[PDB]
Amino acid sequence: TAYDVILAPVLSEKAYAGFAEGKYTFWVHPKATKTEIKNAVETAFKVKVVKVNTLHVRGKKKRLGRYLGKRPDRKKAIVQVAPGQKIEALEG
Amino acid sequence: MKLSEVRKQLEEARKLSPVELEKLVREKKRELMELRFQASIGQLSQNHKIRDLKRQIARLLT
Amino acid sequence: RVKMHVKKGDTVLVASGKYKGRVGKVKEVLPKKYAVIVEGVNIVKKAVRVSPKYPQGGFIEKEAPLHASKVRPICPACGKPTRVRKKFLENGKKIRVCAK
Amino acid sequence: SGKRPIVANSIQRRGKAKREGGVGKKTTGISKRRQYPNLQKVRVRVAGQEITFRVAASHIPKVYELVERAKGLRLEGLSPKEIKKELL
RNA sequence: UAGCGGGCGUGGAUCCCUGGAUGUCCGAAUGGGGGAACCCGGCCGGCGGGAACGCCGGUCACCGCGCUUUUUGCGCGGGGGGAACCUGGGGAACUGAAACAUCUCAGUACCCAGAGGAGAGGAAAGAGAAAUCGACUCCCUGAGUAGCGGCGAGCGAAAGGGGACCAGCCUAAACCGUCCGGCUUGUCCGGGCGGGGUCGUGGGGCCCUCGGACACCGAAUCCCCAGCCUAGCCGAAGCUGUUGGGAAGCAGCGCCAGAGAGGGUGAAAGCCCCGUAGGCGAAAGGUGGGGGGAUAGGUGAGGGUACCCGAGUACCCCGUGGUUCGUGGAGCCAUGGGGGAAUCUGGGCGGACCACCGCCUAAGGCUAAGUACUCCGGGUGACCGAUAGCGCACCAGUACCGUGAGGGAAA
RNA sequence: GCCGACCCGCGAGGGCGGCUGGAGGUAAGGGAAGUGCGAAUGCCGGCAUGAGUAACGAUAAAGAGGGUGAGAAUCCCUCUCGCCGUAAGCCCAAGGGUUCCUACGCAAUGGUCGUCAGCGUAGGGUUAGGCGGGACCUAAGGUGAAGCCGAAAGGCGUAGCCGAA
RNA sequence: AACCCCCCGAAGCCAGGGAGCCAAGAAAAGCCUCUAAGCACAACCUGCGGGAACCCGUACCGCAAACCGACACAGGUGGGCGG
Ligand SMILES: [Mg+2]
Ligand SMILES: [Mg+2]
Ligand SMILES: [Mg+2]
Ligand SMILES: [Mg+2]
Ligand SMILES: [Mg+2]
Ligand SMILES: [Mg+2]
Ligand SMILES: [Mg+2]
Ligand SMILES: [Mg+2]
Ligand SMILES: [Mg+2]
Ligand SMILES: [Mg+2]
Ligand SMILES: [Mg+2]
Ligand SMILES: [Mg+2]
Ligand SMILES: [Mg+2]
Ligand SMILES: [Mg+2]
Ligand SMILES: [Mg+2]
Ligand SMILES: [Mg+2]
Ligand SMILES: [Mg+2]
Ligand SMILES: [Mg+2]
Ligand SMILES: [Mg+2]
Ligand SMILES: [Mg+2]
Ligand SMILES: [Mg+2]
Ligand SMILES: [Mg+2]
Ligand SMILES: [Mg+2]
Ligand SMILES: [Mg+2]
Ligand SMILES: [Mg+2]
Ligand SMILES: [Mg+2]
Ligand SMILES: [Mg+2]
Ligand SMILES: [Mg+2]
Ligand SMILES: [Mg+2]
Ligand SMILES: [Mg+2]
Ligand SMILES: [Mg+2]
Ligand SMILES: [Mg+2]
Ligand SMILES: [Mg+2]
Ligand SMILES: [Mg+2]
Ligand SMILES: [Mg+2]
Ligand SMILES: [Mg+2]
Ligand SMILES: [Mg+2]
Ligand SMILES: [Mg+2]
Ligand SMILES: [Mg+2]
Ligand SMILES: [Mg+2]
Ligand SMILES: [Mg+2]
Ligand SMILES: [Mg+2]
Ligand SMILES: [Mg+2]
Ligand SMILES: [Mg+2]
Ligand SMILES: [Mg+2]
Ligand SMILES: [Mg+2]
Ligand SMILES: [Mg+2]
Ligand SMILES: [Mg+2]
Ligand SMILES: [Mg+2]
Ligand SMILES: [Mg+2]
Ligand SMILES: [Mg+2]
Ligand SMILES: [Mg+2]
Ligand SMILES: [Mg+2]
Ligand SMILES: [Mg+2]
Ligand SMILES: [Mg+2]
Ligand SMILES: [Mg+2]
Ligand SMILES: [Mg+2]
Ligand SMILES: [Mg+2]
Ligand SMILES: [Mg+2]
Ligand SMILES: [Mg+2]
Ligand SMILES: [Mg+2]
Ligand SMILES: [Mg+2]
Ligand SMILES: [Mg+2]
Ligand SMILES: [Mg+2]
Ligand SMILES: [Mg+2]
Ligand SMILES: [Mg+2]
Ligand SMILES: [Mg+2]
Ligand SMILES: [Mg+2]
Ligand SMILES: [Mg+2]
Ligand SMILES: [Mg+2]
Ligand SMILES: [Mg+2]
Ligand SMILES: [Mg+2]
Ligand SMILES: [Mg+2]
Ligand SMILES: [Mg+2]
Ligand SMILES: [Mg+2]
Ligand SMILES: [Mg+2]
Ligand SMILES: [Mg+2]
Ligand SMILES: [Mg+2]
Ligand SMILES: [Mg+2]
Ligand SMILES: [Mg+2]
Ligand SMILES: [Mg+2]
Ligand SMILES: [Mg+2]
Ligand SMILES: [Mg+2]
Ligand SMILES: [Mg+2]
Ligand SMILES: [Mg+2]
Ligand SMILES: [Mg+2]
Ligand SMILES: [Mg+2]
Ligand SMILES: [Mg+2]
Ligand SMILES: [Mg+2]
Ligand SMILES: [Mg+2]
Ligand SMILES: [Mg+2]
Ligand SMILES: [Mg+2]
Ligand SMILES: [Mg+2]
Ligand SMILES: [Mg+2]
Ligand SMILES: [Mg+2]
Repeated sequence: TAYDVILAPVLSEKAYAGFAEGKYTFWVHPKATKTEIKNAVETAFKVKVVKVNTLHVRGKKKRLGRYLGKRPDRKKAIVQVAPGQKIEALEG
Repeated sequence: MKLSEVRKQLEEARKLSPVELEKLVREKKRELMELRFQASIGQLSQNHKIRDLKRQIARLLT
Repeated sequence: RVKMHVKKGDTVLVASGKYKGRVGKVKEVLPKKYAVIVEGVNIVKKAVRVSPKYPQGGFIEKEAPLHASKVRPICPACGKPTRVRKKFLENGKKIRVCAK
Repeated sequence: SGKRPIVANSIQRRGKAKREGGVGKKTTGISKRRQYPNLQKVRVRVAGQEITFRVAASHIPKVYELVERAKGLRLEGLSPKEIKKELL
């Protein structure tokens, strides 16, 4: 149970913005600590994280026909990898 | 058919076994993640690879 | 379950309506609708196509599924009710008097 | 309230005022009302501890009789409420 | 639920029944908190470099009963929910009386606690007039009778008779053995366990005399089975013309029937399809004395003895409730206050009371069936057919409306 | 269902014909009822009248050139003009809950118009040891082991616990 | 780029300032101190070095067309700045 905190990378000009610097932001699992997003991405991309930042993404409400919706909630965490390091895995 | 084969071989995970029920699972999951990363970027996934994996793991998790 | 019936991928006569008489391989059976496909009702869809991909998609006079009841299965003597008979082990379907 | 050897709730029963002969007729004014257990505290010795006892005057005795029963009863080791539980 | 993108199935996929697994968070909600679905911990393990940080597995609420050396502990149980039914505690008013107060509405509405596939009640201290009946509950009847009643409005039994169902048991006390502790060491006193005992033609204890074991009776408990429930499966007999967009219509000649219920198929089908009659089926779970077996238990006659036979109880009086009974000649049952017995030369009842005669054995408990209901499944309708029928045939207890309880559509 | 100048009936009705409709209907003779509506300031729905009428929600106020666009008084730009300026500007808190930013778009919403929008579709967007709150404290108050009281439900209540601008 | 002089100047700051008055003006933790049990190889205290530091909010509106008023309603809405 570890490739479970990491969900998928966030893909957005703004996400990319910080690849250049040391900053990889991705969708984590909503109940994850920063203490865990850490030991997670650490044992997952074989880097050292010096800094995790998080924020919830209250899910917007879409709709269709009369049927009135509500998209699921989320939690970007954004990791600042030890100096110099990188994650080719993401740098496409 | 995918069942019979794997599951039999899966108690066959009994050299080391629960330890391996486990080890295997861990590896299985990294695959799922690698797989849904490929999934999200689009230009690297073809579907059921996903389902099939998740369920390996439900079985593995047994 | 239960949704099962008359035939399956095989050979069949159509005692229907438009194609009363015609005989053919049932290239299709969908039970959720209760409808088979032979080469009977095959009407014309003026339609370009639904999905933009593959620019052109066909006026194709494709095979319009049938009420699975208007077709009957068939052997040496053509078109028979089906009987079910048990071998020495299993279940094979003899016909109005023949077999298969 | 009620409990103890006693076992007697307060019951409610109506008090009906009448105006009359007996020897010409006899008439009224009825109306409900509560009717209580005469009920008193019974402090009492019993092993160590003073144990006490909300109970019906009518049954004060049964307590004393039940203090007796308990001479022939094994108890000490700090049990003030518990003693009472033990009685009967 | 089409589509985009991909897969799986006679190496029996989907799917249906059965058992298992997993089962975040909240909710009795139980480690603590809290503004339900959030927050914060202690302990023992584990994870990361891991002490600080975080996460993962386990565990920690409270109450009652039992066991345990006070205790710390250990086990068994409780908590919350449920359409209606049921039982106990509490309990109205409109209204009726053509005002109204007794009375009525009604022990209804409701609130509360509890019970459960039911619940209650239940083996006579009974009935009530026959030297009769013989637990309880339910239906018919008795009977709108007997009675109750500002004898107004109204209310309104029982016994008996016909039915359904059918079943009877355990104990307390004397008496004996025991173990424990209290002490004034006593042939005792008390508590616990065992035995013994369970009734009204009175019964039991104890003491004498006698034939009972191999007698037979036998569960409401337990064991096996049948049967049933939860998936299923088999199932008879038709083809050609013909009008038609379409036959199942019309026509011609056939056949089936333990099946001519019903549904569908391009319209109007026994023979096309699904069924129907008839008949078959369970590895697994549930049910199951209906059949069988076993165990717990149970069963004798006479004589003497006067030891025992359920206490703040009977009983009496005061205050009330129940009953057909509204204080009435007012018993019976129940009980808040006061006084307060006896153990069969005992007690209770038979409508004040007394005498006679007769009935029954209070003050401990348990007991199936017959009965009630309908959230649930099915079957049927001189039941509805979208302003009807459930509020809802439709994504409805929704939208919307209200702080909230709550109201509540349309389609 | 629509039409009829025909037929029968005292009448409520029935019949016949034509057109629509497109899958049910139900003699003679009987049976049973949710059985006949014009009114209930009736209930539900539809649609009228008033009437192209009153209004278009502060009398702070406009004008022009250019652009966009099928279409501009009404959108963008420019210049001129006017109004607020202890506000009609700016930052907190509450409540609100994606209304933020882009891109495409105008059926409806916008009291006119709309190319615009706070509107429709889609994608993005909210980063904290140090700000605020919690792993701190206590207030009224609440809860509440003990304890007290109450037919039941429950009431009061110590320690403690919860509770903050 | 310059970033300098002079003046006005708070109700804010120093803050637990001062004076007068009567109506006589929260608690608890932090913090400091005292010791008890217990420990004195601990443990507290100061410095330095290395390490560790979670959870929730954070958009936007906010005297209003985004809150309360069925409405882009002349109403209503606490605090700060307000040349
Ligand atoms: Mg929207
Ligand atoms: Mg046909
Ligand atoms: Mg005293
Ligand atoms: Mg007395
Ligand atoms: Mg398990
Ligand atoms: Mg839970
Ligand atoms: Mg909790
Ligand atoms: Mg912790
Ligand atoms: Mg740990
Ligand atoms: Mg190490
Ligand atoms: Mg425990
Ligand atoms: Mg011992
Ligand atoms: Mg319950
Ligand atoms: Mg009832
Ligand atoms: Mg009246
Ligand atoms: Mg009247
Ligand atoms: Mg009247
Ligand atoms: Mg009651
Ligand atoms: Mg129950
Ligand atoms: Mg029954
Ligand atoms: Mg019962
Ligand atoms: Mg009972
Ligand atoms: Mg008896
Ligand atoms: Mg009785
Ligand atoms: Mg007799
Ligand atoms: Mg009168
Ligand atoms: Mg009455
Ligand atoms: Mg019967
Ligand atoms: Mg019956
Ligand atoms: Mg015994
Ligand atoms: Mg004795
Ligand atoms: Mg003895
Ligand atoms: Mg001995
Ligand atoms: Mg015995
Ligand atoms: Mg023997
Ligand atoms: Mg037997
Ligand atoms: Mg013939
Ligand atoms: Mg038919
Ligand atoms: Mg079978
Ligand atoms: Mg069978
Ligand atoms: Mg039976
Ligand atoms: Mg036997
Ligand atoms: Mg025996
Ligand atoms: Mg004798
Ligand atoms: Mg008395
Ligand atoms: Mg008497
Ligand atoms: Mg009375
Ligand atoms: Mg009376
Ligand atoms: Mg009277
Ligand atoms: Mg008498
Ligand atoms: Mg009494
Ligand atoms: Mg008499
Ligand atoms: Mg006599
Ligand atoms: Mg039903
Ligand atoms: Mg039903
Ligand atoms: Mg309706
Ligand atoms: Mg309608
Ligand atoms: Mg329904
Ligand atoms: Mg509202
Ligand atoms: Mg017609
Ligand atoms: Mg008919
Ligand atoms: Mg009839
Ligand atoms: Mg009517
Ligand atoms: Mg009507
Ligand atoms: Mg009318
Ligand atoms: Mg009017
Ligand atoms: Mg008009
Ligand atoms: Mg005018
Ligand atoms: Mg005008
Ligand atoms: Mg104006
Ligand atoms: Mg002016
Ligand atoms: Mg202009
Ligand atoms: Mg241009
Ligand atoms: Mg242009
Ligand atoms: Mg142009
Ligand atoms: Mg001002
Ligand atoms: Mg929106
Ligand atoms: Mg902004
Ligand atoms: Mg528009
Ligand atoms: Mg407009
Ligand atoms: Mg408007
Ligand atoms: Mg434009
Ligand atoms: Mg345009
Ligand atoms: Mg434009
Ligand atoms: Mg910093
Ligand atoms: Mg924490
Ligand atoms: Mg007290
Ligand atoms: Mg506190
Ligand atoms: Mg340091
Ligand atoms: Mg911000
Ligand atoms: Mg305003
Ligand atoms: Mg509003
Ligand atoms: Mg406006
Ligand atoms: Mg103001
Ligand atoms: Mg100023």
